[PDB]
Amino acid sequence: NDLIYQDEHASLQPLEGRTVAVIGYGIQGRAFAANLRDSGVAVRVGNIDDRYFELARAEGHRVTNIAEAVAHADIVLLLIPDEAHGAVFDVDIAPNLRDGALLCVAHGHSLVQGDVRPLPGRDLAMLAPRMYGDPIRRYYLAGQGAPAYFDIVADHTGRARDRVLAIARAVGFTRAGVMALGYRQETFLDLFQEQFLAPALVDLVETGFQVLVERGFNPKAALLEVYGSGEMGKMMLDGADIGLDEVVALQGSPTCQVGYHRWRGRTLPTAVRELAARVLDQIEGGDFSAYLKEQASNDYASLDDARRAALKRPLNVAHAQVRAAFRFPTEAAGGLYQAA
Amino acid sequence: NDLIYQDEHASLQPLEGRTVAVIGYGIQGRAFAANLRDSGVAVRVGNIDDRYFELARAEGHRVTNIAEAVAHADIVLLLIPDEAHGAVFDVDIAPNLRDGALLCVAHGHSLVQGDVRPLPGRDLAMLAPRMYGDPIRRYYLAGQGAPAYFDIVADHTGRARDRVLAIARAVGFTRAGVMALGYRQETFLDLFQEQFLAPALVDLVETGFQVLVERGFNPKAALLEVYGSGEMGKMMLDGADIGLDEVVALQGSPTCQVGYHRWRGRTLPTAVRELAARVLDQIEGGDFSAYLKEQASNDYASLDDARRAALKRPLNVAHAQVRAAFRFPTEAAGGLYQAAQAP
Ligand SMILES: NC(=O)c1ccc[n+]([C@@H]2O[C@H](COP(=O)([O-])OP(=O)(O)OC[C@H]3O[C@@H](n4cnc5c(N)ncnc54)[C@H](O)[C@@H]3O)[C@@H](O)[C@H]2O)c1
Ligand SMILES: NC(=O)c1ccc[n+]([C@@H]2O[C@H](COP(=O)([O-])OP(=O)(O)OC[C@H]3O[C@@H](n4cnc5c(N)ncnc54)[C@H](O)[C@@H]3O)[C@@H](O)[C@H]2O)c1
Ligand SMILES: [Mg+2]
Ligand SMILES: [Mg+2]
Ligand SMILES: [Mg+2]
Ligand SMILES: [Mg+2]
Repeated sequence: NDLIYQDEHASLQPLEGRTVAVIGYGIQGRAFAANLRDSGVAVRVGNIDDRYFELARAEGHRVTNIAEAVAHADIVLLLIPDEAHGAVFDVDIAPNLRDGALLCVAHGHSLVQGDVRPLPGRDLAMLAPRMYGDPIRRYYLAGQGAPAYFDIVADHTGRARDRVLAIARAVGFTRAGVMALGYRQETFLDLFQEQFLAPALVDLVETGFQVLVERGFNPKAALLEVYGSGEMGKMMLDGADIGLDEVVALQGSPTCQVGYHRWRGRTLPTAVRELAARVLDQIEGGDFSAYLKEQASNDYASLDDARRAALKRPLNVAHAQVRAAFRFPTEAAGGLYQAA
Repeated sequence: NDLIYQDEHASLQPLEGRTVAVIGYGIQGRAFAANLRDSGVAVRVGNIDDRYFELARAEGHRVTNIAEAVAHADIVLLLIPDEAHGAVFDVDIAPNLRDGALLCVAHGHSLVQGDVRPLPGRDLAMLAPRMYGDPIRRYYLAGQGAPAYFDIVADHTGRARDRVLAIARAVGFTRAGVMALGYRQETFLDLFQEQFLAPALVDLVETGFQVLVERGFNPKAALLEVYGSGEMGKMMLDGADIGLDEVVALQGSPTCQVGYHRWRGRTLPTAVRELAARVLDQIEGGDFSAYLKEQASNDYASLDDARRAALKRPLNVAHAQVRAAFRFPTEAAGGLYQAAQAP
């Protein structure tokens, strides 16, 4: 059956007198580094010479090049982009990773592609959060956490498991649950969410917007209804708690419930299911890996073009107009990652 | 060209010495009643003899039958299901609505069907929140608000507009924005969200779950990724703030962004937009209106069956298994609708 660790199944004892090198200070790196520090764990940041290095220094961390961070650490968290794992692993990590040290990745992709490998005398694990940084940090400060998947890939020490789960406890994942799952299955699940589900959800919101605008509806009202009001986001996030069909049962007017249940299970043709299968085949069969390696070279120039093009889509032009005219509920983020 | 009111464009002055009758204490009724009370507005609840009547009493409101609430009110908010509007308006509201009093609906449907009509000497308006009750209440207490649309249908007094916007300010909608929109267009927009977009989003989440499970993926993990983790919910909520493509640009790893942009705009066949058009045709043409009255005529017996049947779906079986095994971050809701300070 499933193996799920919560607070009662993990301790910070294994991190006593140990230094964690957080490699990278991006979406994941910044949240791990902040949460580890506030949990009373000795933390160092290893980063290349870019804005994240300066940010780590600004937020009161000990910041060096990656090689120096790895050399001075008992546990190394490789929280940089997956395509950068190969070169950073071979040049900066492997040569400096001490005897009996633990290397952790937060995604199985580099393990699947063979860019990160078990090293003699050393431990290798995946601790893969099911959430991005800002929520991981906000949850942690409220005494809450996001779920994670973990895999002990190589355990020379025999202590990898408790050290990985101690990191997971210190960063807050054990407040939700840390489930045993193979790095291979994590990779395919994770890439599936990013390549089928997220695009298809945004494509559908966009489809609702475009059809309403085509048929003479107020573009601001169209944008608000399909997501801009936050209603669809609230339904999906409350749904994570009580279930999606249950949100409609509890929070829906009878008119809303009658309409919802008329089309529930009837909106999507078989082609959607088939395209999801096609995306999974591309992820598993090496097609996506080749596409990603291509896109990575020239420092993701293609991705930059795609990002700028997206902002000029009618949906995102309409978003800008709505957000200028309607105040959205936000929380102050100033010093969110400074010491607690 | 849009007319959008924020806090600077409304005041509570028009509610000075006025009593608001909140008809219903449901998803909308409870939030309006709570926020109005905390804003220092005199509120009474009119409700039929059910669990909502007792809840209103438990939460410290002056509670009576609908007719008595209306008879003692300057402003009446009709916050009960749309199919109940006709009978309640004819029997309970119209005969008891004072000269120069304002009646507000939170949805245009009863106005489009003619179940709620302008009355000589009285004001008629729509104030339609773009949000359900709990967030309306939570936002209010945080000094924030949900957006709303409004339409002045009949204005005998010539003061309908300022009184409607005063209610909107009292319940917090002006902290986000309250936009002028015809009750007809609101009806079609609102029903479209409920009949195309919400079902299709859940259908899409379910498709993701089914495909992963049918290919041997861990059912708990499949459920977490497609919504159960809260990640897709957070993306869509953060997206409402900064934009959906912008959330991916800011919070997505480069691996995630490369994957997202590979399929963005390519996932859906033309049949999806065709169905969207078909749903609007059913909404606009009277097909849905007839379907709803049929469903209501048996006290929503078919809906009760559909609700129970939905809990047996593999997605909702997996949800229960995930929720028993993983603790989810939630705020305590115990005190949510009891008296608070004005923010
Ligand atoms: N973003 C998420 O929601 C998320 C979720 C779970 C796991 N992860 C995983 O965490 C890891 C980090 O992803 P992220 O989203 O934090 O990325 P990010 O884009 O925020 O990473 C930026 C960081 O990586 C460093 N970096 C970038 N290119 C580098 C290079 N060539 N060499 C060395 N350092 C480099 C930067 O200096 C900075 O510290 C990845 O393995 C990713 O798959 C991300
Ligand atoms: N739910 C939403 O998110 C939402 C959003 C905006 C507008 N609205 C509108 O608000 C109004 C109320 O919807 P809701 O979601 O609060 O509904 P609800 O299901 O929560 O309504 C329950 C309330 O209606 C009363 N009620 C039910 N049947 C009645 C009847 N036959 N006669 C008298 N009272 C009756 C109950 O006693 C209770 O007070 C509707 O016009 C709806 O379209 C709802
Ligand atoms: Mg992920
Ligand atoms: Mg509605
Ligand atoms: Mg609505
Ligand atoms: Mg990922």
